[PDB]
Amino acid sequence: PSVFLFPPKPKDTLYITREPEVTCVVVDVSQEDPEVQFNWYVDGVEVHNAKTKPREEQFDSTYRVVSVLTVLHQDWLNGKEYKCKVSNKGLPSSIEKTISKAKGQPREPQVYTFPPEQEEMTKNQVSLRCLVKGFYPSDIAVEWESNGQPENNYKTTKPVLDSDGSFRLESRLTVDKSRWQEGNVFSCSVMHEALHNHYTQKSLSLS
Repeated sequence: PSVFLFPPKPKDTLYITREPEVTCVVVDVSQEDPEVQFNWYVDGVEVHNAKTKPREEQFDSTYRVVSVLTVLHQDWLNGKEYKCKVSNKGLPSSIEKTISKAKGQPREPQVYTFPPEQEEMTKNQVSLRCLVKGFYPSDIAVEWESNGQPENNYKTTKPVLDSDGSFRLESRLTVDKSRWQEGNVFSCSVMHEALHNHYTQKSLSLS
């Protein structure tokens, strides 16, 4: 009977028109609905604006209950503590979790792009690489774009810790070789709190 607490999507905290939320999940292998209750707290003060969904059966036959707490962009970025406490109805025993933005001087990402490797120029689909390093905290969003429109066909690694305490990750965008050959510009878009206006972009095209 275990509880998970997830931070907001990094993009949501960095763009004020987005709706960042923290997410509390209860996973339970037992059919018996124990009628879980959530208490939420921001820096130890209970709040009441969480939206909790009904118990649902998962594909693996376990049961999960999801509770979402809307958060203020600055509240997350200023290191406020989000506490999820879970109770079965009228039974005082409880499990809690706490998360918060990691502490430490924010550091700006450095962004590198790489064209496809030439022994890949024999394939129908080629890869573009965006390497991002030197950043703190780990909270970051990496996306791609071309001709002012999003590219969805990318995979991004989990953040890895370098030995100076800053993080790094790599994204790879897979596109049809014809698109790369026709001279289209592909932008790696990087969103991090330590970047000016939380955004920078590096661009890649054939010459």
